[PDB]
Amino acid sequence: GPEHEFVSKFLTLATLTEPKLPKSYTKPLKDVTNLGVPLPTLKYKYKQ
Amino acid sequence: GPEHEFVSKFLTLATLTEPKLPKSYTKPLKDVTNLGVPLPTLKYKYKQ
Amino acid sequence: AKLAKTLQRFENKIKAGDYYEAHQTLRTIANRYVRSKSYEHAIELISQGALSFLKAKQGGSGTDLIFYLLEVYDLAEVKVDDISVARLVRLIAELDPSEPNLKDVITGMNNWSIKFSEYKFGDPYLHNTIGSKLLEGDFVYEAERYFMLGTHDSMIKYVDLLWDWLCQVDDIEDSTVAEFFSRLVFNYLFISNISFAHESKDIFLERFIEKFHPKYEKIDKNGYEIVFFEDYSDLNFLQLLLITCQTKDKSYFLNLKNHYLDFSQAYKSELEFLGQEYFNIVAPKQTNFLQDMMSGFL
Amino acid sequence: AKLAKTLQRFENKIKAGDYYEAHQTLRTIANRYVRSKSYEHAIELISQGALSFLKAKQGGSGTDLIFYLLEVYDLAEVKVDDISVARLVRLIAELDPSEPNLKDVITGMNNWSIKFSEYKFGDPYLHNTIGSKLLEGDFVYEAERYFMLGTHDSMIKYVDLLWDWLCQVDDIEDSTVAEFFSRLVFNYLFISNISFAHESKDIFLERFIEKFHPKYEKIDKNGYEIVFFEDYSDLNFLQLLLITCQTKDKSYFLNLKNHYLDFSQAYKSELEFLGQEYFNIVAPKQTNFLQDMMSGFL
Amino acid sequence: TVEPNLHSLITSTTHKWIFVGGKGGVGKTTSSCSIAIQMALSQPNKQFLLISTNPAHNLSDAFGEKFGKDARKVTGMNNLSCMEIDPSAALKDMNDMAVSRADLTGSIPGIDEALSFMEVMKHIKRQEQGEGETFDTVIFDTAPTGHTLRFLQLPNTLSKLLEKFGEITNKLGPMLNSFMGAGNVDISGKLNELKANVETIRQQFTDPDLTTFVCVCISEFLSLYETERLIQELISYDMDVNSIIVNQLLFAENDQEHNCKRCQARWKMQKKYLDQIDELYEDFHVVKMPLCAGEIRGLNNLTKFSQFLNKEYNPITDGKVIYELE
Amino acid sequence: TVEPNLHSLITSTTHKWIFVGGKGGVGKTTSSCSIAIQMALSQPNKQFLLISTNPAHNLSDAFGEKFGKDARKVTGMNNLSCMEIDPSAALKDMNDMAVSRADLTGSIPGIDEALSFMEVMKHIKRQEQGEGETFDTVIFDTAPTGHTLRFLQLPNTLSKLLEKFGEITNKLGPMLNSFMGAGNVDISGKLNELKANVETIRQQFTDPDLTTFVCVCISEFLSLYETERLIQELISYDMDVNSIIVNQLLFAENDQEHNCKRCQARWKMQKKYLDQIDELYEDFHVVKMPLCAGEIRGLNNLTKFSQFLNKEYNPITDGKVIYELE
Ligand SMILES: Nc1ncnc2c1ncn2[C@@H]1O[C@H](COP(=O)(O)OP(=O)(O)OP(=O)(O)O)[C@@H](O)[C@H]1O
Ligand SMILES: Nc1ncnc2c1ncn2[C@@H]1O[C@H](COP(=O)(O)OP(=O)(O)OP(=O)(O)O)[C@@H](O)[C@H]1O
Ligand SMILES: [Mg+2]
Ligand SMILES: [Mg+2]
Ligand SMILES: [Zn+2]
Repeated sequence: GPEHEFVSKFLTLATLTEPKLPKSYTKPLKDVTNLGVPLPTLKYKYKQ
Repeated sequence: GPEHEFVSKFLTLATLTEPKLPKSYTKPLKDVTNLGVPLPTLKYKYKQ
Repeated sequence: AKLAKTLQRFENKIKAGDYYEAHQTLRTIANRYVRSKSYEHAIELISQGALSFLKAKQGGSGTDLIFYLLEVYDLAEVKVDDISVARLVRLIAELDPSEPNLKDVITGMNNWSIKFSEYKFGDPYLHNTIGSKLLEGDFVYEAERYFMLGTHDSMIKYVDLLWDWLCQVDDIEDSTVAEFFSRLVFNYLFISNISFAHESKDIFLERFIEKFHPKYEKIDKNGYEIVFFEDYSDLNFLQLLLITCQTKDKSYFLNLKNHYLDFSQAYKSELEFLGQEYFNIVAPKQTNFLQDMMSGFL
Repeated sequence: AKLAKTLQRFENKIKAGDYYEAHQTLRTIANRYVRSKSYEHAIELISQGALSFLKAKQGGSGTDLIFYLLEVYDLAEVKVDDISVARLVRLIAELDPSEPNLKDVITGMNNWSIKFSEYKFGDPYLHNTIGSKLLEGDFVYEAERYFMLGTHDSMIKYVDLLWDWLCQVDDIEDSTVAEFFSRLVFNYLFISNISFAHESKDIFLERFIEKFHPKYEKIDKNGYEIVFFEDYSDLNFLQLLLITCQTKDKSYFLNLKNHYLDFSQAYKSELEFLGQEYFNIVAPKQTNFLQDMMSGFL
Repeated sequence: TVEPNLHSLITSTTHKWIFVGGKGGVGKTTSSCSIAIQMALSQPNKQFLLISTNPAHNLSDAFGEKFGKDARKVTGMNNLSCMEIDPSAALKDMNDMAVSRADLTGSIPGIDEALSFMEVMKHIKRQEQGEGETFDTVIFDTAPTGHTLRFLQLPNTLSKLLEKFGEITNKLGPMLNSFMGAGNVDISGKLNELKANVETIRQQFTDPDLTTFVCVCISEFLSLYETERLIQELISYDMDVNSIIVNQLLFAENDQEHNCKRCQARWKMQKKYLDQIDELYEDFHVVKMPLCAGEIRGLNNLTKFSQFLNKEYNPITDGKVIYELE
Repeated sequence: TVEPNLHSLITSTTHKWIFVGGKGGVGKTTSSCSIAIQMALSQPNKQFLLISTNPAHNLSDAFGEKFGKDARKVTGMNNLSCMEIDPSAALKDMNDMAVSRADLTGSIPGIDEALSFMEVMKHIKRQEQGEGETFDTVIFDTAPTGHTLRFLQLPNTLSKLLEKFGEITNKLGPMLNSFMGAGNVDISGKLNELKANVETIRQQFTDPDLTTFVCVCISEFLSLYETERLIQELISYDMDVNSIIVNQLLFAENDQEHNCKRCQARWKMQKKYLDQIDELYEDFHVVKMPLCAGEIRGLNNLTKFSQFLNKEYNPITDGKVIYELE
C-alpha cells in the first residue's frame, strides 16, 4: 500500500546526502554517561 | 513608725470577725493536688 | 516443688558468711514463690532477707532486695496499711545514710505509696521516716519536701532542721531569718495546713526571740497574736500574709500587696499562687511555646 | 615474621582435604600480608586460593576470597589492565552458575572496574564474561545490560540470546518479533553504537528471514539497504528510526513520528530520549515532588 | 516425669522456631547445630534452617564449611540449610546500569537485631506465601544472654512504637493532609499491615506449641545464675522455655581413669552445681552433656555428639564416645 | 622480646582506658577483674574503676559482692571501684514533688552501647573537671566479639551522624530561622560541643599510650579464629591491641599426674592451637593462663589467679596454685 511509497521516499530523502554521522560510527564507551530509560520487561521467560 | 500603726489596723480589721476558715484548719492530704511553685534554693549549705 | 533444700542452702549461706550466694539463692526462691502466685511467702521472705542484708552493712544486696520487695508489692496489689508501711519503715531504719542509691529506693517506696493509696504524694507516716533518712544522707532540699506532707513529728523535724540551718550560718545581714521563715510559712500554706503553719511559726519565732535579741512587741487582738519587729519587717509581712490567707478576703490581700510592694515583687510567684489557691484569682495559663508562636505569628 | 609455617599449614590443609581450615589460614596470611603493605604477594595468594577453592566446587570459600581480592584491589589502587582484568576473568570462568551470591560478586567486580578505569560502567572485556556468566545463572535481564557495554563478541552473544528467546516462544501474534527487535535496536542506539546496531539488525533480520517466511523487499538506495515487510510494519519503523537517528535531522524524525503515531505512542520514552540525545531536543526536567508542591501551592 | 533428653522437641511436628541461648560459650553454637542435625535426621520429610543471629558468627567454624547471608545446604545433609545473617552492606551498582525491571544506619548499634527480625519477617512471609525455598522449622543460634534478650524483646518494642506512630498519625490526620501534597500512598494501610505482621510474629513467639527456648549452660556459679536470670526474663516475655542443656560435664566418677586431681575437683564443683540445678528446675528437660576429648567440629563429630540429645548420656556405657571424638 | 606477661600494662602510668574482650566465655570477666586487681595492687596511688559493659553483667558474681549502676569500692581493696551499667530506668517521682533546685527508647536494641558511651562521656567530663570521684584508669569487661566491636565502632558512627546533622543545619539555617520561632538556644554551639567531646573520645580511643585492648581467648579453632577476626576489626578501627591472654590451659605435660585420656587429648589440641597462636602473633604479649581446680571467684581467689599476669605462669614450679584455688 502507501506505506511502501512512504518508506521509499523516506529512504531516498534520508540518503540524498551522506549522513553527518558515519555508517560505522562507534562512540567510545569511556565517554558514555547515560544509558537512557529502562526497556520494558517482556511477557515471556528465557528457559534453556 | 507608721508600720506599727498599719500592722495594728490590719490586725484589727482582719480579726473584726471570725475568719471563714478556722484557726486550726487542716485540709486532709488525700485531697491535695498541687504543691505550688518550688521555693528558691538558699545561698548557704547545710553541714551538720 | 517444695524448695526445702534451696531454703536450707540459703540459710546455710547466710549463716556461714557468703552473703552474695545467699542473696542469689533468696532471689531464686522469691522467683519461684512469685511464679507460683504465692505473694505472702515471697513478701515476708524478701523483707526478712533485705533486713538481714542491711543489718550486715551491705547496701547492694539489701537495696536490690528492697527493689524486689517493691516489685512484688506492685505486682501483688498491696494496699497502704499499717503493717505494709511498717515493713518498708523497718528497711528505711536499717538503711545507711551513705547508700549510693538511697534516693532511688526512697523514690521507689514513695511511688508505691502514691500508687496504692488515696494520697496524691505518699503516706505521711512513710514520709516522716523518709524525710529523716534523706536528711541523714545530706539531701536537705529533697528531705524538706517530705517533711512537708508528713505527720506532726514531720513538722517538728522540719522546724528543727530550719532552725539548725539558720544557726549554722555565721552572718545574718537581716536577710537570713526572713529567707528561712519564708520557706516554713509558704510550704505549709501551699498545702493549706494552716494549723501546722501557725504552730511552726510560733516555734520558730519563739526560738528566734530566745537565741537572738530583737525588738518584739506582742500585738494581740481578738485572740490572734502577732509579734512585731522594727528592723525585721519581713517577719511581720509573712505573719500578716498568713493571717490574710487565713481570713480569705481579697481586700486584705490587696492592701498587704500594695503596702509591701518590694517583698511582693521579691516573692511574686508565691503570692500569685497563694491568690490563685485561696482568693479564687484566675492566674494566667501556661505560656506554651508552640501556642505562643501560633497565636503571635500564624 | 616470615609466615613460613603458616603457609606450610595452609598448603597441608588444602592438600589433605580440610578446605575451610585452609581458607581461614589463607585469610590469616593475607591479613598479615596486607598489614605489612605487601599487596602483590597478597593479591597473588588470594587469587590462587580463590581459584583453588572454586575448582573444588566450593562456592562459599571461593566467593569470600574473591570479595577479599576485590577489597585488596580497592585498597591497593590497582588499575584496570589486561593482567588485572584476566585475574578476575579466571575467577568468573571457574564460578558456578548456581552460586547463591553470583550477582554480588559480579557487582563487586563491575564496581571495581568502574572505580579504577575511565569507563563509566565497566571494562568491556570484563563485561563480556560477566554477561555470559549471568546468562548461565538465569539473569537474562541483568545479563543483557552487560552485553550492551561489552565487546563485539558481547554483541554477537546478545543477538544470539535474543534470537533464542524469540525461538523459544511458541506463538507470534505479530508482536513477539517487534518486541525482541526493539530491544536490540534501542539498546545499541542509546549508547550511540550505531555500527553495532546496524550489524545486529542485519544478523537478526537475516535470521528472521531464514527461520520465518515473511514478505520482504530489499529497498536499497545510495548504499543504504532496508528490508520492507507488509504485515510487520514495526520492523520497518525500527529500521527507519535507526536511519533517522543516523542522519541526525529533525525533519525526518518529525515525519517518522507523526506517520507512525501508534508506535511513537507505544515507545514514547524511547523516542523522546533518542530525540534528546541526538537531535538536541530539550526534554522536560524531572518533576520533583517537593518542587511541584512548592510551585503549585507555595 | 520430665525425661533428661530433648526427644519431645526433636520429634515434635508442630514447632516452627527454636531459640538456643545461654551464657557466653557454654555451647550455644554446638548445641544448636546438634539440635538441628538431630531434628533433620529424625524428620526427613521437613526442611530445617539454622540461622546464626550472633553478630560474630560461628556456624561455619562448627560445621567446617563457609555459610553466608543466604541459605546454603549442609554438605552430607539433604534437609538442613545454614544461614549466617550478614550485617547488610549488600553490593550495589556504582552507576545507573538500568536493568529492565543509608550506610550510616548500618553502623548504628543494635542493627543486627533489626536485621534478624527482618529475616524472621521474610521467613514468615515466605511460609505464608509458600514460594521459593520453604523451611518448616528455623533454629536460632542466638547471642549471649543480654543480646538475645534484646532480640526477643524487640517485637514488643516494635509493636509499641508502631502503635504510638499510628496514634500520632490518627491525631495529625487533618494536619498531615493539609500539610503534605497530593500523595496517594496509604500510610495507614501499610502501617496496619506492618502491625498485623508484627502481631503474627508475637503470636508465634508466645505459643508453647509453636516456639521454644533451649537454655544451654555449664554447671558453674556465673553460668547457673546467668541462666536463672535469662529464664526469668524469658518468662517475663511469656516465651515457652522448658529445656536446659548442662554442657561440658566431666563425669569424673563413673569413668575409666579420671583420677586427675583437677579433673576431679572440677567435677566436684560441677556436681554441686548440678544438684543445685536439679533442685531449681524440677520441671525442665535437663540434658546432661559430657566434655569430649576435643572440640566438637564437623558434621560427623556434631552428629556423634548430638546423638545424646535424643537419648540421655549414660557415662557408664556411653564412655567411649568422648574419646572417639578427638 | 615481647615477654609473656602483662607487666608493661600493669605498671604503665599513662593508660586511661583498658578494654578486655574476646569470644564468649574465654574469661573476659575473670581476666578483667584480674587485670584491675593487679593494676590497683601495683599502683596504690591511683584509683581504678572496673566497668561491666556486658548487658548481662557478671562482675558481682566474680567478685562475690553486689555492684550497681554506681561506683562501689571493692571490699578489701582501697583503690578499686566496680560499676555495672544498669540499662537506665532510673526511678522518678510519680507526681510533681517540686524539690527546690521516653521509656520505649530504653527498650530499643543497642541501648546498652549508647549507655556505655554516655558513661564514658561522663567519666571523661569528670576527669576534665576533676570533681567528685576521680578514676585515673577505667577497665572495661566488654561483651563478646560482635557487640564489643559495635561498642567500639559507635564513636565513629556518632561522629559521622553529628557531622551530617551539622551540615544539614548549616544548609537549612535560613529555612529553620524562618520556620522556627524566637528560640535563643544555640543549636550550633551545643552541636559543636558534642562534636568536640566525641572527637576527644576518639583521640583517646586511638592513642596507643592512652588506651589498649586485651584479647582473652582459649586455644581452640572457634576461639582462635574469632580472636583473629576481632583483632582484624580492632586494627581496622585503629585501636592499639597488643596483648592476648590464652586462657584455660591444661598444661597436662609438665604437671604431676595429669594422665587422664581426656585431660591429655584436650591438652594436645590446646598445644596445637597454642603453636598456631604463637606463629600468628609473634609481636603480641601472649600470656598463658592455667585451668584451675574450680571457678575463679572472690577477691582472694581472683588475686591469686591474677598474680600470673605480672609474672609468667611456670607450670613446673607454680603448679600448686591451681589446686589451692578450689
Ligand atoms: N561438650 C563439649 N565437649 C567438648 N568441647 C565442647 C563441648 N561443647 C562445646 N565445646 C567446644 O567449646 C568451644 C566453645 O563452644 P561454642 O563454640 O559452642 O560456644 P558458644 O556458646 O557458641 O559461644 P559464643 O557465646 O561465643 O557464641 C568450641 O570450640 C566447642 O567446640
Ligand atoms: N583459668 C581458669 N580456670 C578455671 N576456671 C576459669 C578460668 N577462667 C575462667 N574460669 C571460669 O570459667 C567460667 C566462665 O568464665 P568467665 O565468667 O570469665 O567468662 P566471660 O568471658 O566473662 O563470659 P561471657 O562472654 O558470658 O561474659 C567462670 O565460672 C570462671 O570462673
Ligand atoms: Mg555461638
Ligand atoms: Mg563477662
Ligand atoms: Zn584430667
